[PDB]
Amino acid sequence: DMYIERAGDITWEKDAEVTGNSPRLDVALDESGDFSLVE
Amino acid sequence: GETTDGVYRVMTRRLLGSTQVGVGVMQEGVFHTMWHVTKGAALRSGEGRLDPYWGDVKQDLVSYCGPWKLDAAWDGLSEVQLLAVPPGERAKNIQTLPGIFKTKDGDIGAVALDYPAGTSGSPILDKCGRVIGLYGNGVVIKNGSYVSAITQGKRE
Ligand SMILES: O=C(Nc1ccc2c(c1)CNC2)c1cc(Br)cc2ccccc12
Repeated sequence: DMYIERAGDITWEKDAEVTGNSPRLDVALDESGDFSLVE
Repeated sequence: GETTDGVYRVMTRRLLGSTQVGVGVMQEGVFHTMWHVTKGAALRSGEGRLDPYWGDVKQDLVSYCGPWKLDAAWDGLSEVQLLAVPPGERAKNIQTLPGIFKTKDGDIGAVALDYPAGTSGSPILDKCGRVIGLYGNGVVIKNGSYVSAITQGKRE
């Protein structure tokens, strides 16, 4: 059996870690809810 | 049980030790998470019984104790934050600018951050704090890394 344990508050924190890129990717979604890379 | 509005971990004692299968969002008496995390199975909070209410495998979303409440939307231009709750580590707000997923049913936002599969169901936040979607379902890229869609449900 699964259970939940609180992990914190939902707040936008200023001066936080700004990392990560912004990629435009062509994808397709299937009946099983899975994304696929279409090229 | 504990229905205090906030971000929660989704744990299981079925495997060796306690294993974090995902993350969720408690907002307005409803616990919103990704479908592949629980698979529509009843959860437990302290002693309380959290029973499923709504779900969809294609959307990959599931809501407990009530209908989907989260209805914020990405503006397409602003930087967002991922309240990343990693298995075994403390929650962390990671600010980023999202890219794009180009589909046949329109375009959707995408966060390019590398995280383990146990972090699935973590909220993507805006500058106001509202939950604009869930991190956990996307695609594996040419570099091995993972790019996740900004998955948002539907309010009533
Ligand atoms: O397993 C993952 N995601 C997922 C799995 C099963 C299903 C779905 C999504 C939706 N339809 C069923 C995953 C999540 C994350 Br945050 C990082 C990953 C890194 C590498 C490989 C997979 C993942």
